[PDB]
This record gives sequence, structure tokens and C-alpha cells, in this order.
Amino acid sequence: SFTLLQDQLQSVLDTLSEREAGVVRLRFGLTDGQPRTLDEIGQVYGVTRERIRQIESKTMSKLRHPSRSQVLRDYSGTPEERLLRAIFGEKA
Amino acid sequence: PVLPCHVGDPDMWFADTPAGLEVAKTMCVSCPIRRQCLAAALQRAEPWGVWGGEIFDQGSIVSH
Ligand code: SF4
Repeated sequence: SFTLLQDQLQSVLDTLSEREAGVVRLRFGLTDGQPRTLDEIGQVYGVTRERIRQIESKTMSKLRHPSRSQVLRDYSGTPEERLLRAIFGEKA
Repeated sequence: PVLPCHVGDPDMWFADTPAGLEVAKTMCVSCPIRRQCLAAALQRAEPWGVWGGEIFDQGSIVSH
């Protein structure tokens, strides 16, 4: 149920580029449980904070898009549930 | 209930050329929820991509 959510979220993120999925995972703490600042992510990738900001904005838009989000419809505290709530707002 | 944007590559709706965005706009035309998708993308102020058969830019429609 939660494990099936984690698996489905992983599958949706794997349809993004490495950089796109990487920024979202680091922002939400999907691997290590620790959300990272746009600043921290810029330092890791050696990319401007501004480009990371643009990537986060554009990638969250791709994840809300029905082309990627529809499969997640069936599904706080956890990184997974927080990403779900950032994609679907009130529909959680 | 098939949506056109379940066909081909999802990134078609976030294409890097005008011609690519025109293809995505055309796919949306027959969508059974097209006007609902457009309304919701406007409400969320989607920063880019094709939603409800329109190109978005900072939550605005690129109409020209
Ligand atoms: S209108 Fe929205 S849901 Fe329908 S095809 Fe276009 S993007 Fe997908």
C-alpha cells in the first residue's frame, strides 16, 4: 500500500531525466529522508541555484501533467506523501 | 478513459521547439477533459508545457 506508492513514485520519477529526477529526490528527501535546499543541490551538481530553481519548477509541472501523474491518482510525514501532496495539492 | 497525453512520450507536452508544441496542442483537441485540464492548469498557474491544448508560460497562455 505505502510500499506500492513508493514503487509507483519511483517508476514515475524514472520517466524524467537523471538531473530532473535527481533535483526532485534531493528537494523532497526521497532517498535519504532529508529535504535539501536549492542552494545545497546547486553545490552537489555544480549548477547555479537559479538553474536548480528553474529545474524544480519545470519538473514539478511535468509531474502534475496527466501524461505522468494519472497513474498516481489511485494513491503527511513521509517524503513520498509530501511529494504526492505537492503534485495533487488538496487531493493528497 | 484514454487521454491523448497517455500516447507517445510525455515530454511531447514539454517540447523544446514551436513545431513540437504544435503537435502536443493538436493531440489535446479530442481530449474528453480538455476544457477541465485548461481550467485547472490556469488555476495552478503552470509555468510551461501544453495543457488543455494551449501553451503555458508563467501561468499565461501563449496566444500568438
Ligand atoms: S487536455 Fe490535458 S489531459 Fe487532455 S490530452 Fe491535453 S494535457 Fe492531456
